[PDB]
Amino acid sequence: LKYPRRILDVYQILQSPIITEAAIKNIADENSLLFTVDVRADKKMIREAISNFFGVKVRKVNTLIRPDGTKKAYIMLNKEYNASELAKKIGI
Amino acid sequence: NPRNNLISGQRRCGKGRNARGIITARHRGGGHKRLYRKIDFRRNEKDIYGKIVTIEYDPNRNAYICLIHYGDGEKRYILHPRGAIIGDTIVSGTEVPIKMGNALPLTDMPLGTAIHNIEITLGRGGQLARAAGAVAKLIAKEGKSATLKLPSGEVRLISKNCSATVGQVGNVGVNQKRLGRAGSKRWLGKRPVVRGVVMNPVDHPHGGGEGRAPIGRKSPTTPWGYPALGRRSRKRNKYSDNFIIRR
Amino acid sequence: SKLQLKLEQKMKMKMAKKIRLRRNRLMRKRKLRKRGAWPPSKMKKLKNV
Amino acid sequence: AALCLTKRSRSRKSLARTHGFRLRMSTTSGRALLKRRRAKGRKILCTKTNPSSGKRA
RNA sequence: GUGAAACUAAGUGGAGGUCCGAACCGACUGAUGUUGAAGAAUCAGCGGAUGAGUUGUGGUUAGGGGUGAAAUGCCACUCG
RNA sequence: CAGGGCCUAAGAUCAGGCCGAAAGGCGUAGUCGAUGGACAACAGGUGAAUAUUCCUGUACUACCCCUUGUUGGUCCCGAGGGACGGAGGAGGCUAGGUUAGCCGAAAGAUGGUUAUCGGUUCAAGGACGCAAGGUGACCCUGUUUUUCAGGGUAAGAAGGGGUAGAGAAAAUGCCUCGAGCCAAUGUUCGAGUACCAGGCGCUACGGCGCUGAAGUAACCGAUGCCAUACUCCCAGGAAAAGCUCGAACGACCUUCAACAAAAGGGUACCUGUACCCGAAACCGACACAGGUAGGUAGGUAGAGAAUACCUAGGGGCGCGA
RNA sequence: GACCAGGCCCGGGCGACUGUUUACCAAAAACACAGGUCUCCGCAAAGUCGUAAGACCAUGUAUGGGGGCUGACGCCUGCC
Repeated sequence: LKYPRRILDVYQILQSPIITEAAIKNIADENSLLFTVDVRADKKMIREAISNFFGVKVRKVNTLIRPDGTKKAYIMLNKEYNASELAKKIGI
Repeated sequence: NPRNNLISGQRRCGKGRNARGIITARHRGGGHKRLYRKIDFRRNEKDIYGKIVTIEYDPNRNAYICLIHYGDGEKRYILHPRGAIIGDTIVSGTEVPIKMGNALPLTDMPLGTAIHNIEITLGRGGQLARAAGAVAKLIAKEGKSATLKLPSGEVRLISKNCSATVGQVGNVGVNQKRLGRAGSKRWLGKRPVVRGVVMNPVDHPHGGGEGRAPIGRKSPTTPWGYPALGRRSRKRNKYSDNFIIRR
Repeated sequence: SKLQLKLEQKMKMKMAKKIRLRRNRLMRKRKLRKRGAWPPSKMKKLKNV
Repeated sequence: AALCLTKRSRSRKSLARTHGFRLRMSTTSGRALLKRRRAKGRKILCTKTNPSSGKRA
């Protein structure tokens, strides 16, 4: 059997995007975009929940904790997909 | 050849002194790591020869030890006696002739011989007379005992079927190796001992007052109250194997 | 026949030579990370001190 | 020399091995201390650290 | 230099609980400071500074006790 | 990169086991426990707050797929190794420094003068390889034995290899082949359509935009490397895993399954990352003339990390007159 | 020529010496020391902590492990 490290309610593993101006800097400059996830999350569970719900090959998943408690995730997509054409569809 | 894979490695840490942590064997601490040497006291390979290749300094002992090989593939360490020619051959066994360096049970030998490593009963590793010059002689034997004069001026009839490594154990010249550097006592892991006059009455019974205090008590005592001169500390009925104390 | 054996032992000498020099240079890099003096940007900026 | 100051910059890992919740729950005495802490009403019955993260504030 | 010893120039060597002196450790004298800048320090010198050294980290001994190169010293500015 | 997914030291907890009014004490296997052992990334740029983490270049680890062989393989077990002291000084070099050469600019209202002012940079890694350094065994000849000139040995190095005993590996004993070996440093690629002095065009006058020369040699010389290299001494200098080798016994799975490689692609586990850290943010109740492990160690005069003045960088000590 | 950078000699008392000691009034002539001597201890040792199991001693074995006193070195250490 292929167990994950922790079973963590995968339709709630992502919470909200970040709409700061530096996030748009990461879109136009990095082909990346910014999500807010819960602390109980992975570079294997978030990375699977982007290539399925969105339909995009994700390059890397750079995560960090934020001292108010919640977790911040810079997800960088592949070169084949612009983050600007996939972020205006959501509302960025 | 150092790192023999016979130095045996893990020990209890240095010259320890902790039972529950309380100082219970006083004046200990300091020095090197002093990694011990697991030597072969009870020779479990009888009637096979073995040469002598190295006289290594054991820091745990007062004497030296030596590395002995075999005709088969093994390596041991034993206490080398006085007269260990390099390359000389030692062999344990029951009928092996007497040579300075080999071992044999206490029966098949004459009386009046220099032996260091003897056993007090069967099966043990090695107990008596194994210091840096400790030599035990034999007075004549008996039915199942053997009167043995061990190096205290003390005789003892003993079980006759005990292993014994015949020879006078070497490194005698530590009788005169002076510690005149005066802090070389601390290199052995031996802290300085304080004296009973210059302590307080809460610590030692000879805690004094003004000046160099005289000893005050009727007898010079230990720091736990027992008289420290002449009072024999020995249970009255243990063995009755010793013939005369002779001391 | 013997010179080919000397080339096989020489090839063992090259393989073990590259492995031992690789382990030695990586352990030197770890000895210089552990002291806190490895990266040449942090030394080249501190050439003046 | 230093001053007659007692607490210093010791790691909170070693302060949590001594005064933390594990050595406080490894004895009958320490869990009796937690009977008195929970019986009084203290919001912080130990002074600890965390092996993962620092503080959620 | 005698058949070998005993002993000595001369190099080589780098031992020391060696010497001078920085970091570092410690606190001998003096002045200041005494509602002090500081519940023990500043300034000028001072002792050790390859050792019986100093220090970090993780530990150990807990009060009819521990520990003490021994002062009733220290054990959270508290210790007969 | 630093810890955990690896390992153990001091020490702690200790299944069973012994003991003890209770609580618990002792103690073995086992398991935790870094201050240690093992393991793979450097340079330039970006940037109100992040950089070995983001972008670009070159890399390296650990598995899978793609091609050749093998029928056994993994673990436990047997072994090597990991694996270790202090002091000492001499070499071979790098890091830095100075000078010279080269390139660009310069008239700095003074008597003269360009003698002046700035650059002269590049890492990890991949390949090739080491001497006038150390090591390589014995004897004679020449020299201060020594650096070298010359002859002989069949073992006399780093290393491999056969056997013999209950002997797979190992260890021990015997025999044989090998004159070389070791490692910093080094040349090239990385590496220039980078960086850089300068000038060229606007200032929100805070900087951006285009173009761009030389980018070498020698003397010093490290407290850094070789280097756990040698010499000396006693006070004699951790452990386990990773790694490598291997028979029997023991547990499981077996053919397109397992194992070992050769190029080429794919994949990349959690926590810490700000800021202060010779301190106004830590510890001294203070924005306190005090304390706090470790790393980098520029110029001149000096033996020097003291001292005096200064480059970089940072301040003018939070009451003044 | 600045900063920096030994004052020395002649006697005596004590402690041989380098060190350690009362954090915050005493650094000493005090403690320790190398050395000496007495005394206990034959290993299921003595001694120490614990009602006990047991642990240090010690994975050491009288050239070793406790304990008392004195304190290098030189001459000795009398009588009861």
